[PDB]
Amino acid sequence: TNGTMMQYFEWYLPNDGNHWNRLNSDASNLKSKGITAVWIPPAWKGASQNDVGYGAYDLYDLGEFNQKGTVRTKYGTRSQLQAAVTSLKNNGIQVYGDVVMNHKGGADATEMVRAVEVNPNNRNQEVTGEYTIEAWTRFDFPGRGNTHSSFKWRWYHFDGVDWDQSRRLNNRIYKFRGHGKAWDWEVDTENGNYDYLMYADIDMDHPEVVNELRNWGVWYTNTLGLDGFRIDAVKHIKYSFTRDWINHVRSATGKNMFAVAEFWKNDLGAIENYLQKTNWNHSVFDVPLHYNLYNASKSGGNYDMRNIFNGTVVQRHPSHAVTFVDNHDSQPEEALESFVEEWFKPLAYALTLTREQGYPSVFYGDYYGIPTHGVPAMRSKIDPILEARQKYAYGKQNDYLDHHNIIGWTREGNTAHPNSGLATIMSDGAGGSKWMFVGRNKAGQVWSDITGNRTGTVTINADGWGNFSVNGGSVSIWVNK
Ligand SMILES: C[C@H]1O[C@H](O[C@H]2[C@H](O)[C@@H](O)[C@@H](O[C@H]3[C@H](O)[C@@H](O)[C@H](O)O[C@@H]3CO)O[C@@H]2CO)[C@H](O)[C@@H](O)[C@@H]1N[C@H]1C=C(CO)[C@@H](O[C@H]2O[C@H](CO)[C@@H](O[C@H]3O[C@H](CO)[C@@H](O[C@H]4O[C@H](CO)[C@@H](O[C@H]5O[C@H](C)[C@@H](N[C@H]6C=C(CO)[C@@H](O)[C@H](O)[C@H]6O)[C@H](O)[C@H]5O)[C@H](O)[C@H]4O)[C@H](O)[C@H]3O)[C@H](O)[C@H]2O)[C@H](O)[C@H]1O
Ligand SMILES: OC[C@H]1O[C@H](O[C@H]2[C@H](O)[C@@H](O)[C@@H](O)O[C@@H]2CO)[C@H](O)[C@@H](O)[C@@H]1O
Ligand SMILES: OC[C@H]1O[C@H](O[C@H]2[C@H](O)[C@@H](O)[C@@H](O)O[C@@H]2CO)[C@H](O)[C@@H](O)[C@@H]1O
Ligand SMILES: [Ca+2]
Ligand SMILES: [Ca+2]
Ligand SMILES: [Ca+2]
Ligand code: NA
Repeated sequence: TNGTMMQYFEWYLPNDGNHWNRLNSDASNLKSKGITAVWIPPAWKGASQNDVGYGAYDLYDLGEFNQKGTVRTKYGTRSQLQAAVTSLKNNGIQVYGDVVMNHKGGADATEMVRAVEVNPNNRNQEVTGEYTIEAWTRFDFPGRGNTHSSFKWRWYHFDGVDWDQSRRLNNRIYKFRGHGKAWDWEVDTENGNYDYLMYADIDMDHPEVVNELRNWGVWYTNTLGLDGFRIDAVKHIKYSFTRDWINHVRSATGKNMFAVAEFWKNDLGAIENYLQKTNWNHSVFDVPLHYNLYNASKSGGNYDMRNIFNGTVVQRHPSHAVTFVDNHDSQPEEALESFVEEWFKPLAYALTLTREQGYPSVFYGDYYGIPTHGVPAMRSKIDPILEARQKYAYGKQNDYLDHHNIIGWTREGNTAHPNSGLATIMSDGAGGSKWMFVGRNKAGQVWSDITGNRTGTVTINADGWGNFSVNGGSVSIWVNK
């Protein structure tokens, strides 16, 4: 019954065009381990073959056309992708496609555009008069032609860029001039107006653009048979646009598409604003939780575990939180590097997978490892936790986040799941024990640690209490197995 999604990719995967095939053959395995949904990497053609996909060139080229010097994307061909999706569907796994609508990179040609420079630290302040720049805003898709879509992009479909091919100046942000041209609103306010991020910034004020992206969303959904979306860089996209784009796609497909937005800011208030402005119609990644987990793993035991959920989305708005430990941006060497340390990682996964609130996600990089950066596969430590979530994490939850090192919580289980119920106990410091209530109906049961970290057993007393133990800097998940 408990759902668990998996980000099926990491930044440094090899550019071998065999990822779709890997996913294909891993389908049955994932389902057996408790994975119920998979978030696939960008499926379209990037600025180059080895682009992870965020340098989004052509959203209609899913590794089907000869563009950018390659037919396949970094992950494989459209055929292989569709074969992987079918495999997932046949194994009862939902498929969430990534969605990049903030910008377009790898333009086919440049155009002469009138623009003014703006202050990178306050995009609402123009710092130069108007003049002509050479911007990469033209997309004709020579390898695709009009297949799937005849829509062509020009400078007027964008709000600006950060590169003038005619002068090649650094640290500049250009806001295009013209009828109705201005940064979109509402967007995040860091830097005054955070509409601009990278590449050619799409203008959500243009009717042709809104119409086109909505039509693409429908095409994308119907073509692959997607069950949901992972929406990229939403704090840089007109809030109402994303809200209405999701509503449009759900309506046009007659499907209640799941959606998780990436609003990257360690600030609950900003995320709450985003949720209210989008009418709570979709979920968001719990970025604050990720930082709490990260900071805890870097505090050498001095983090106050009692506050592990303070300021998080899962604590405040559990129904709209997608909890994750790490991702492709937080992994080593990447843009948002803040990788949760290996010793703490099992605790982090226990914190997201065994509690009743939030929609947890497993990171491919953590599960299978990141060989390029020395990160070992941790599936051996994650699998026992996934099994705990699948079979035992059910029923009423009792919290015991009452100590700076040792915290824990129990689940009383429900009749819908046999022998369900559990007692998670962890310590970011010295080991110990904690008495916790698991339910009077469990009296006499002899519980054991599904993680295997502790080898003994814990007998629930006549009143439903068990004295659970945990080793130092570790987590134990006691269950009636
Ligand atoms: C990654 C993350 O970033 C953002 O997060 C911010 C955050 O907003 C900010 O607040 C802060 O975060 C703090 C929090 O607020 C705090 O609360 C917390 O406590 O601390 C935080 C840490 O400070 O900082 C964060 C990081 O900055 C954003 O909000 C997140 O959403 C975002 N994560 C998601 C979003 C992504 C965007 O899709 C995605 O990013 C990925 O992938 C990106 C794309 O690869 C990558 O971007 C980087 O690399 C780009 C490519 O190098 C670079 O682009 C520039 O350079 C290009 C040239 O290479 C330019 O292109 C143009 O010029 C070229 C020449 C043209 N090419 C021509 C020429 C040719 C030569 O002959 C031809 O061959 C070609 O065919 C032609 O086309 C091209 O067409 C032109 O367009 C381009 O204009 C330049 O912008 C980017 O600038 C650079 O950033 C990211 O690194 C990577 O992470 C995330 O993965 C996704 O999860
Ligand atoms: O004269 C150039 C012209 O460019 C833009 O007009 C675009 C318009 O935005 C598109 O929707 C489409 O209709 O193509 C037009 C160009 O033929 C500017 O918006 C406009 O102000 C400008 O005059
Ligand atoms: O739709 C407006 C709605 O917003 C709030 O309700 C949120 C709630 O705060 C979230 O935690 C979650 O439960 O989603 C709800 C929206 O479905 C307000 O609390 C509510 O009064 C208001 O109607
Ligand atoms: Ca605009
Ligand atoms: Ca934008
Ligand atoms: Ca501590
Ligand atoms: Na814009």
